Amino acid sequence: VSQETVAHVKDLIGQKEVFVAAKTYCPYCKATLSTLFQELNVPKSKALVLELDEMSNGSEIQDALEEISGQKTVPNVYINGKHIGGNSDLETLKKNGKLAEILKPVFQ
Repeated sequence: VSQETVAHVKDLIGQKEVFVAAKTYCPYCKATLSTLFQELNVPKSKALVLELDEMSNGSEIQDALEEISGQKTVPNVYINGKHIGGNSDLETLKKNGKLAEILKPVFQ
């Protein structure tokens, strides 16, 4: 993956306060999105969700994402331009109480 693609994906990542790279027919992508938007009431106007398998450039976005973080799996979550991880990481932070404070400024 090119440095220009890498830079573009970083730009995508930091546009909105919540970023999720997901795919359709992905059980834990669904779980992640439900946690964020249905359980925790994150305003969708403050989020960018990419469905990579719907995007003609979906495959290179994912490669760029792996380059940036080393994560190969979806969902891939960033909050405030900072890498959260996948559904397992999100769930850890949810149970920790850390997620609520992480999201605090999204409700700002």
